[PDB]
Amino acid sequence: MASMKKKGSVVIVGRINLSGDTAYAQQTRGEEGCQETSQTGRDKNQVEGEVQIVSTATQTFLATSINGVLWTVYHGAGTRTIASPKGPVTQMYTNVDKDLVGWQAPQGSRSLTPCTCGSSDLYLVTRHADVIPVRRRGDSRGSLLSPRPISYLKGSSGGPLLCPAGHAVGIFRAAVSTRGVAKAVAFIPVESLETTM
Ligand SMILES: COc1ccc2nc(O[C@@H]3C[C@H]4C(=O)N[C@]5(C(=O)NS(=O)(=O)C6(C)CC6)C[C@H]5/C=C\CCCCC[C@H](NC(=O)OC(C)(C)C)C(=O)N4C3)c(C(F)(F)F)nc2c1
Ligand SMILES: [Zn+2]
Repeated sequence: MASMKKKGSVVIVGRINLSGDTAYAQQTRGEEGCQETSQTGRDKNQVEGEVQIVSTATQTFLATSINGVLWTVYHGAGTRTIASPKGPVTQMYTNVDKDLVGWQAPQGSRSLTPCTCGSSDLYLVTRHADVIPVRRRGDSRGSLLSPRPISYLKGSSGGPLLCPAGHAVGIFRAAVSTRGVAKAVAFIPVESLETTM
């Protein structure tokens, strides 16, 4: 028992900048500092924006602030704490059935508003800051207007699908792949997050 290890914290390592006319990824922490911050859980970096790039020791993905909660996928974060200036922060929501977790949104983040538009013309934001049009096809599915190899979507779970007005419609969960080409995506609808809240 004496040598039983602790899994580290999720760490914010960058963000997707949507504040201007041009979407772009920004790295805010390199690999070595990420490893150190995962073990201590103490991240003194200033957080900005709605979409964070996050990492564990073994995986990197996205997390999205909606109504004061930073949300991501359970298949990325598990039950992990997130690093913050005051130390590790415990999840406030965990739902494996939805592939969903959330923590209180970091000080300095900005939150998206849940969409009430009832629109089916959506936009997926990836970890490379690509803004991909997606037609909504059901409660939890949308089609890519321009299909792409799954390589282009890998690492973007936890990112948002947005409506034309920039509201949050859902959280990207899984790619529907045929022969390595993503023609559609599965997402956690924001209504599911609102109920969890
Ligand atoms: C115990 O609790 C659990 C444990 C494990 C779970 N594993 C789950 O699925 C896994 C992970 C998820 C994935 O790869 N996600 C993305 C990503 O980027 N992840 S990632 O950031 O790289 C990351 C791995 C986090 C670092 C957006 C994808 C981008 C590219 C696709 C790559 C090819 C994979 C295609 C596959 N497609 C699929 O399964 O499609 C159907 C329709 C569902 C069958 C798919 O997408 N995935 C398979 C799910 C889910 F299914 F709910 F998602 N729940 C879980 C609950
Ligand atoms: Zn909307």
